[PDB]
Amino acid sequence: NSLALSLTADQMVSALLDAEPPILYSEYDPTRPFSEASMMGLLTNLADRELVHMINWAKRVPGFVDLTLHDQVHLLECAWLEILMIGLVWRSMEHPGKLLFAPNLLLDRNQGKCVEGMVEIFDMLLATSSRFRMMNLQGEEFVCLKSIILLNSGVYTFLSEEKDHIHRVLDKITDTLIHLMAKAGLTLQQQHQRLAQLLLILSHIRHMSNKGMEHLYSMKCKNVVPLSDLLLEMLDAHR
Amino acid sequence: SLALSLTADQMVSALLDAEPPILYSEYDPTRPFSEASMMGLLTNLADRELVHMINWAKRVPGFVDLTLHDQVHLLECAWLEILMIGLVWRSMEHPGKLLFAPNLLLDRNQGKCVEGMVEIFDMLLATSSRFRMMNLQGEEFVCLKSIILLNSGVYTFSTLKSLEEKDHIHRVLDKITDTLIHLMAKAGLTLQQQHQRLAQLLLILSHIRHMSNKGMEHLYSMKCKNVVPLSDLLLEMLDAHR
Amino acid sequence: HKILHRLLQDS
Amino acid sequence: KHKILHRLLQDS
Ligand SMILES: Oc1ccc(-c2ccsc2-c2ccc(O)cc2F)c(F)c1
Ligand SMILES: Oc1ccc(-c2ccsc2-c2ccc(O)cc2F)c(F)c1
Repeated sequence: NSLALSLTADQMVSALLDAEPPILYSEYDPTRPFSEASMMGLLTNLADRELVHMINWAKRVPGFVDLTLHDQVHLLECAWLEILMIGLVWRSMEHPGKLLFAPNLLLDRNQGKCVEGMVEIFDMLLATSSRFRMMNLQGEEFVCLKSIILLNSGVYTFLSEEKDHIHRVLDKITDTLIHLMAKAGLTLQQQHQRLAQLLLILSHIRHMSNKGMEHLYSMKCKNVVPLSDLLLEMLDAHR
Repeated sequence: SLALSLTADQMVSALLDAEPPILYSEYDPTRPFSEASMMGLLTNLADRELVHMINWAKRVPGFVDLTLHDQVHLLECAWLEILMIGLVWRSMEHPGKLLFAPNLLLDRNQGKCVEGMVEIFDMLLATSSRFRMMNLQGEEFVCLKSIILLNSGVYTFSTLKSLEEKDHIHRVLDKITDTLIHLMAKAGLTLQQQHQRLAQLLLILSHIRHMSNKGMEHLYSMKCKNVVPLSDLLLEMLDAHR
Repeated sequence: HKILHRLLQDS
Repeated sequence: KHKILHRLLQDS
């Protein structure tokens, strides 16, 4: 039996909030004109450090610890870029037209031009951020959506009881989301409508990850920007 | 607009009545199939399905109210997703097999006839297996398929008039959500079960997008590899994603 | 212009 | 197989 299923909705919210990773900083070199190699270096360095904190946060997601090691590996291998992106989108909400990669690394779509094929991913990220802004996405909802991505993105790729537990945890997070919306005063119809709107954005986040993964793969055999072994192994699992 | 004035039952009826037919393949069981013939059978089938899909989309409530350019954009981004959820749906009663056509029923071993096609086959079989475990209903399938058409390109579009076009799409999307909830309450589910099944159904669209992304890349690698000729319409849809 | 464009507007 | 991710999850 899993302890995560015994949690109430409030206890689930507080566990997810308490597990939030910290906001990291980028290099403080203020050389303003970015080159392709310099910008991708900053983002690669930042992303590799965020990955380490993502693993600590995953182990703190209710139900994640009750899975085997290989299932945890599979779920994170499949979702790591999605999870990075929804975090980037979230902390970019209060900065319309910009992406807050770090408090000291705030970029617009013009700066995406420094890297080939990056402006398309920026525009999608900016579009998701604006969509989160227009819905007044709340932090309690954000931590639910991010956990859903972790458990859901890889659960259909368990090829050859464990998946039954993940879906039971996913149902818990759903109950937690509805509980958050009823607590915010939304009617029954507004509740399921908002539930649907939030979950449909995950399909777009998945789309963005797939485009981002191809962009990272092409940078690998460009060999211009060196990639950490951890990123190479996360990247390698998508082929 | 008529889409916002439809009841839940009227929404389901309009969607069911618009269903496209199940098309046959030119599959010759005597013939041996190489890579180039299977992908020719699949490409031929997909190209004829695209024609029905286009005329199916016109009968989706709210789709006609969009501008012609918006209709093009939505179908261009969602077409493979719609083909795949349709294929997954009609394959529910055939575990371990994908029913591309009533006469073309393939397993993963035959999927190995094309390089890299195996991974996409397994993901489709898993999705069909998930629909079977969930006992997905025809009324829910047509809802999800219309959600894909309206949702997959909405983020990828500016003015006060173009905002009212995205606003209308989200109004239709909410109408379909009300329709799904109407279906689940009619089946005897409680409020907790209704929201749980709604989440379970919409989270599958994430995996369908993933399959479409992967399948799109495999079609691109085919167009260069140059061995299997694509139809003119399929090449225009393929160029829309790049 | 596009094939999809023509079929969509085709009546 | 050897994976850095194996070590990070065990030392979390
Ligand atoms: O915390 C984050 C760091 C980087 C990104 C991001 C966005 C587009 S590519 C990209 C990226 C990811 C991994 C990486 O190694 C390099 C990158 F540019 C993000 F979405 C979140
Ligand atoms: O009605 C359908 C026909 C083909 C597919 C399918 C599945 C994997 S590739 C693939 C495909 C699509 C277009 C095409 O031209 C060739 C293909 F192999 C489908 F999902 C639905």
